[PDB]
Amino acid sequence: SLINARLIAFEDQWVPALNAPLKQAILADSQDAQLAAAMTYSVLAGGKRLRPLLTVATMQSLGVTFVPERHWRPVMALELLHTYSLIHDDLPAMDNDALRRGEPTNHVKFGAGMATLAGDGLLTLAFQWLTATDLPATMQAALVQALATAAGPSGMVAGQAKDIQSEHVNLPLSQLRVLHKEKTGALLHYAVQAGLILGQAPEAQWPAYLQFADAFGLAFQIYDDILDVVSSADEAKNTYPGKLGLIGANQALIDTIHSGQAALQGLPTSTQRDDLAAFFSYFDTERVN
Amino acid sequence: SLINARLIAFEDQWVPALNAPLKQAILADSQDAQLAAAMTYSVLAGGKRLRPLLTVATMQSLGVTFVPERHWRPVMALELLHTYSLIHDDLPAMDNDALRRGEPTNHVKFGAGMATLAGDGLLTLAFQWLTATDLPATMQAALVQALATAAGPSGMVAGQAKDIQSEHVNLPLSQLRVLHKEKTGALLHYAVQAGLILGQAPEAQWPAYLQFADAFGLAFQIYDDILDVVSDADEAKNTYPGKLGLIGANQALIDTIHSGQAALQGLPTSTQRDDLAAFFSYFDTER
Ligand code: DMA
Ligand code: DMA
Ligand code: DMA
Ligand code: DMA
Ligand SMILES: [Mg+2]
Ligand SMILES: [Mg+2]
Ligand SMILES: [Mg+2]
Ligand SMILES: [Mg+2]
Repeated sequence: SLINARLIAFEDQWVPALNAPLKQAILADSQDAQLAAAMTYSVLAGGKRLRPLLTVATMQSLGVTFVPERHWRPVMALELLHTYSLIHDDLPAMDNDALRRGEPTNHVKFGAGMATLAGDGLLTLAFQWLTATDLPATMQAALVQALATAAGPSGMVAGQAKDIQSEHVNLPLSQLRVLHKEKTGALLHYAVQAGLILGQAPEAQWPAYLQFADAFGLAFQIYDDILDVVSSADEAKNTYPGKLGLIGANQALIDTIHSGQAALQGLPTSTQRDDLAAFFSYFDTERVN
Repeated sequence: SLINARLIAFEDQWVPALNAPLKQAILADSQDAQLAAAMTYSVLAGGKRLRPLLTVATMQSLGVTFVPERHWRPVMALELLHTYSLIHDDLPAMDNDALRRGEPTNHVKFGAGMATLAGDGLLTLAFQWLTATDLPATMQAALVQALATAAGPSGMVAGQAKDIQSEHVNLPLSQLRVLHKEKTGALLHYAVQAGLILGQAPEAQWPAYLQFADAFGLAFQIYDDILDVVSDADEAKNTYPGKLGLIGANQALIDTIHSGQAALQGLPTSTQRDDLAAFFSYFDTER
């Protein structure tokens, strides 16, 4: 399948705009040079910025204008948190990886101690950024509650815990779904949820947007599993192609994409919702072939 | 002695009360039993709870009584974050310690990976707990901003980064002071600031409360340095006894206690003065 021209236009506008203030902001909110450099290193090493892009596309789809002085820190808090999860995931105690985002991993460059602290620093800074701007306190509190719920011991960290415990266990698919929903699903759910909070989405619209979000999070993970096989064994077993075969994984991807599209078709049509729908064109459903 | 009995009586009442809902609360907020066990193990292994005790003492000195439905999760959020910091500090990549709070460290019991996640889980859960009750949103947001500022890369974590970077380095005292204010001062400053927030302290009283908070946090560190040195050469040099000798360190402790007592004198009522002053009795006995 092909990437939608809408999505190309959207990322060309937003990726550089979201990225530009990162280095100055992280440094401004730090009181240690090396810590600042370590946190920034992992954030700037690369990244599709899928999570904050989703937040912005959600906001736009609610007719709400992104204002950098009000919205940039809260939106990019999610990217700080996502980046922290990657630093800790690569650590010697965890996955013990040498490369991340095409660069040496944080601990290889700074030491395992400083890498651990860079992760802790980014996790914490995320909550400072959610509450750093002139947004209503009700909206700030809702963001914090949502992010902590998505990121913590019922969400991303629970998923990471399950991953430790499943390292040499061939999981049934039903159990793998629960793991995925915590480990990767929850921050993608939050990405959209944050846009609903910032855009003050009427309550009646929440189910359709969040069904879209959950479907996007599931498609993301199935595609990541597919990419692990096609692109450049016991943990390969706990993947969609590991459970279902490559064709079966790709059928799951196709079904999930359609399910998310169907969810959004519940809301009134608009060009901005067409932009949001177009995020599914990130997933090439012909990559298996 | 009398003042010491006052502090001990406060702790005997409040520590069991504050601890009681912890196991059930952490479990309710988790979706992995092993993770919950690892988080709960380090929180319940012990701890003087000085940080949430300071919050309670501050709020009640301002005339706001502790209400469990409103206040328990937000107050104990500070203790979850404090506990996270200890777990990560003990890790093989950091201090590589075998015992914490009278028990084997988290990574000895659960492994380094799960201990790292237990710290991450506690840090994140702290922010959920701050915003978990139905306190006014202005208060919730103020607590989150204050805690993240105290705990993050300008506060605690920055203090920890300076500690890594000074492992085999003889720091000048002026640098050591900055390191201390970040590493241990910041969360103790927050302990009192959280009480000002929850107690809706009048704005003119903030300076006296926070001068007290800073003196307490400074004294806490000097006392910790003193006790470490009493109970190789690279370890001891970046401490108060290392810089000033044990006599000078003790003189610094005594002067800092007096400064904190002086700060409290600027509060408008005797009841406020006496409530927080009992915390300096902590230094009058041994651990
Ligand atoms: C499974 C998982 C969470 C992978 C990293 O996420 P990503 O593919 O969005 O990475 P990046 O942030 O590097 O684009
Ligand atoms: C929350 C998080 C960072 C998950 C990454 O999981 P993984 O180790 O399966 O993916 P990757 O190959 O990106 O490390
Ligand atoms: C240097 C430092 C922050 C030590 C632990 O503080 P603490 O003595 O308050 O620990 P506990 O929570 O075990 O009472
Ligand atoms: C924030 C934090 C946990 C600091 C620990 O300092 P330390 O390692 O000197 O104290 P301890 O002797 O309690 O590990
Ligand atoms: Mg990994
Ligand atoms: Mg992993
Ligand atoms: Mg230590
Ligand atoms: Mg240490």
